[PDB]
Amino acid sequence: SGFRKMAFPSGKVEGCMVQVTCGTTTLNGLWLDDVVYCPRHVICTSEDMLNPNYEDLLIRKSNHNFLVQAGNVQLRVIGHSMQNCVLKLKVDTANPKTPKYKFVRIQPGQTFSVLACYNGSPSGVYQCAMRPNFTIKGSFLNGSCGSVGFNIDYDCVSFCYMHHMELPTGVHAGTDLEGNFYGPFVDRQTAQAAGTDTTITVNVLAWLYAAVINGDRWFLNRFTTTLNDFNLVAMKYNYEPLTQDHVDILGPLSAQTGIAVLDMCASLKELLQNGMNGRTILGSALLEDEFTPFDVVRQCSGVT
Amino acid sequence: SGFRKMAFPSGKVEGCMVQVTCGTTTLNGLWLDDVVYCPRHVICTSEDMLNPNYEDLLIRKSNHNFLVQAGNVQLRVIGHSMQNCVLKLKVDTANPKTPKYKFVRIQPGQTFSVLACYNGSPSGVYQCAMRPNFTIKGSFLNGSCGSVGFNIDYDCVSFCYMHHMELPTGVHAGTDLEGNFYGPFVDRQTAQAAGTDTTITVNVLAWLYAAVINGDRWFLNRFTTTLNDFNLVAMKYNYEPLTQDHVDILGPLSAQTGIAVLDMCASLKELLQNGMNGRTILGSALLEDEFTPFDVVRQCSGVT
Ligand SMILES: *CC(=O)N1CCCN(Cc2ccccc2C)CC1
Ligand SMILES: *CC(=O)N1CCCN(Cc2ccccc2C)CC1
Repeated sequence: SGFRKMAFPSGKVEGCMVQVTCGTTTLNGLWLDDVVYCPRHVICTSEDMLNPNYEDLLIRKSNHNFLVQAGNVQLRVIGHSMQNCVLKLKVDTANPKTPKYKFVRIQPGQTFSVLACYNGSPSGVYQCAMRPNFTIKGSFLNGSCGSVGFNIDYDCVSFCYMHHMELPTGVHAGTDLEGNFYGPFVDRQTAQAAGTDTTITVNVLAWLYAAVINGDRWFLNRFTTTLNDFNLVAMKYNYEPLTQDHVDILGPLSAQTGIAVLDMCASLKELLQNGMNGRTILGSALLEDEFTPFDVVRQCSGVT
Repeated sequence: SGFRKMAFPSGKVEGCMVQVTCGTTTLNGLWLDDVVYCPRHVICTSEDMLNPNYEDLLIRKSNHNFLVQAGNVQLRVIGHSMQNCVLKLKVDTANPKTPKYKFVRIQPGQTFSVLACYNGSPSGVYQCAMRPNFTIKGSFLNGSCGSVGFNIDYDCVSFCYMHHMELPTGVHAGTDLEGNFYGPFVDRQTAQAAGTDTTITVNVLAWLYAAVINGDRWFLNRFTTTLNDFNLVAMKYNYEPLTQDHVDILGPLSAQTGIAVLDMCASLKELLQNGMNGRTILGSALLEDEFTPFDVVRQCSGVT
């Protein structure tokens, strides 16, 4: 019992983190097989970051200009290419600690663990969600670029995020491992405002399911609603609209708790319309939206 | 920028987790050098848990009754002893993945990372505090006993917690690695009510410092207070009393932000007396007390 913002064990990803230095710029790389993946702005000085031409900048660089350190041992770079906003460095050694892995591009609403890194050294691990505006609310200091977000299924690491950018508003933008940015963000020091940070409605409902399962039930009410009625309330409160797909995904939690999805929606509706009245749910004074139904099932079943 | 509930990278502790089976009971062990540490109630059935005599129960057990599995390879048990509420199993192999480590007994207010485990397999990692009533607010399902709490300094793991017990109220009790319970808890299925869960005042002030450093400053006011005046307010709201030691510890955060500790105390006072007025601080609608001044300095400096 008890419910916690829970990250994947970070071990398998700790074994992949390296330091990448190009001239004076240092950030983190990800060493999988005989390839090190890092943000392409490794080749920039802050003098370049206002209007960088990455193709032109990279012409000036050679395999020996990319200093890759794995602990206190240097990797020999035998090749380099630009894929979208990442560099792939070919090294002459496969990472012996390469886990089973995939690169997956996640959807907004989906959660993942970040291993925050500085000079290829892991510092901490936390749980994130891809916000509906394709930002993540991270904790990232200078030198954290190249840190990766990941999910783990038994033995298999799915890398979904590389950290690249902090918006003036202190939220975070980055790429999948093919170097494609989530949202409209570009690796350039320019005016880039985030869209509306809407609340991930299906994740709030999953979290209300988690609450019921762990004893917090004061918010359960006598009411129900319809998808259309609920969504009128959702819109007013900048909640993502709830679909029949979302309802289907909440099915197993529905089944476990014996509370119909649309009844729980009615509970959420009254919570939006009335607030918490100074009360708390799983030790939170607001509605948590960074637990997926899958996350709730996991932490309330005990998958390893 | 951004502030997250952040755990230590769990890798070094993942390499130490094993499965311990005694007859039909299975839980987690910690393999350091040629010793596996697990909760002593591994020797119990739920039939024993009402009034277990551990000395008498252990007489009936032998080295070969303690089945220790590390992945899919079995460790040979060449010895066993009871230390307080832990068993130490001597194995014929030193854990090749033993990190540098210490056993440290933490004080209430101090934070640590938990690696939640089931059948010696890590499932997730989160950040905890030893509550002033010597409970922790964990997330622990059946089979999670033996999971450990830890801190990491560069290369050195300080193990402070082994999970043993869930109180009827769904909070968690456990031992240090010498098998001594935090608080008055005993590994027995008996009436055990937790004391007052007071708020860790120095950790709230550290968190307010973190907020200021990350841009959230609406709660800064024109007032100051005294240690004695503040503590009258602390008592009323079941906040731990603030000492000159707490003020000394907040010194570096004070220095960085240019806000005097007693001014910030006055900010906290008005927050207690007036609440948040439906506002938030670092994305929280209540006062977070599970970040130590040391945690704030770390996440706002970037230690690895
Ligand atoms: C993430 C990190 O290590 N750094 C801090 C922020 C990114 N920065 C480069 C930069 C600056 C402005 C706009 C875009 C980018 C990519 C330096 C490294
Ligand atoms: C933690 C774990 O794996 N288990 C669930 C709770 C502990 N339990 C044994 C028990 C039961 C009641 C009171 C005390 C104790 C130690 C079984 C294993």
